[PDB]
Amino acid sequence: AAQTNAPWGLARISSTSPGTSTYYYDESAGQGSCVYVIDTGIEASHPEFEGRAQMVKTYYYSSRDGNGHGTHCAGTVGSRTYGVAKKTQLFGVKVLDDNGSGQYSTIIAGMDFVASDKNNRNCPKGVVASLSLGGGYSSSVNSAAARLQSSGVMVAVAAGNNNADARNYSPASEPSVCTVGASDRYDRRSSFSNYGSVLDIFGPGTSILSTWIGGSTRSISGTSMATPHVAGLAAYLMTLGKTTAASACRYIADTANKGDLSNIPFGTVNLLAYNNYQA
Repeated sequence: AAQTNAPWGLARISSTSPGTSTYYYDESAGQGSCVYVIDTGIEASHPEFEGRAQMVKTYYYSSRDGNGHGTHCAGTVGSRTYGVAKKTQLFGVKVLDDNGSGQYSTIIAGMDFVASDKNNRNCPKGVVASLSLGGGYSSSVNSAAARLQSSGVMVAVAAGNNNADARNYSPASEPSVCTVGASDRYDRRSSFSNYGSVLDIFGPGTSILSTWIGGSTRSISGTSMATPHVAGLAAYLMTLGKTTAASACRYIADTANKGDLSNIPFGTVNLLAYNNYQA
């Protein structure tokens, strides 16, 4: 399959080198795995989804998504057009306020909730979760990902805007999960990317065009956005039948484009993610 003039992210991961606008991917397309959008949830009534989206839990009053960045990244996970895993089902948790922030009680809550929910949904191919989130180191929030990870849910966590070493930040810091950094179209680590030995991968995170609340669609900037790309990709590949939840984070890392990046400070990884699709 070959969806064209594609968001550079999608195009980049389909391709061993930059300067291409076509997302190639399988027929499967991530059909039948589950992805766990842990953000400000989703506006599933957006056309792009076709009703593969649903708000499964909301630690707030209104399931309906307010901020949008939540929905946005669900779009990059698996909308029809902007999505990596175009055929996947998508499950909004709402752990965040509609002005971005939210309590660590309530993230851990929602990290613990997907460990539950995965039984209550049908995820033969396997569950993924995205945490386009984090803040200061907190051993709990890290355990709240390794606990989630130990369950057989592939967790993909963002590294952060802060241009530090990601070691300071949770749930990025965690050993077991997939920390993700962000490339720009010219294969430079974006300067808003958080780096470190901890990391295992760089997605596309600079200027990603995806869905947006109120039916619209737009382009935003963040490692936040690099996460689904890997998430939707791990959804894509657990579907193709190429890993468990616990082995994906390596197999994504093992089958990546080594030494493709510029702006890689010493210690940090030099991988960019790649769907490896012999078209």
